Amino acid sequence: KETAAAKFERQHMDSSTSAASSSNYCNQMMKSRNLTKDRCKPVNTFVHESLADVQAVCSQKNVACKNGQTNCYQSYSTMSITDCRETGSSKYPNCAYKTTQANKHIIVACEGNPYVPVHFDASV
Repeated sequence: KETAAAKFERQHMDSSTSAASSSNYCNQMMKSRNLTKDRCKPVNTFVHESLADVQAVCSQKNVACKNGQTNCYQSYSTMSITDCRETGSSKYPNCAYKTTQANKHIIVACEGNPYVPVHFDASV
């Protein structure tokens, strides 16, 4: 298929940009990352930092995941992110998203060898 680390990268990494510049950022990215393919994914966060900086979070502050697992880590510093959330009017296959650019800590679930991010838990 796709490995768990490769899938995290495709759904959440966007280092080519420093921040979302238009309210159209989410509609374009959700589409080009093939996240509106079978349905409209309701919520998705893009991180605008290098892959190495995001991978480094697996060695930062260990916190519990929203599901109760303890393989979640919170970044010591804030990072540039973009939250994409489907609007109330969105309907497959005409997906519409609201873009919210912000700077905040990210929380990720890590695993394997090497121990890398495999799930985006929350931003705070």
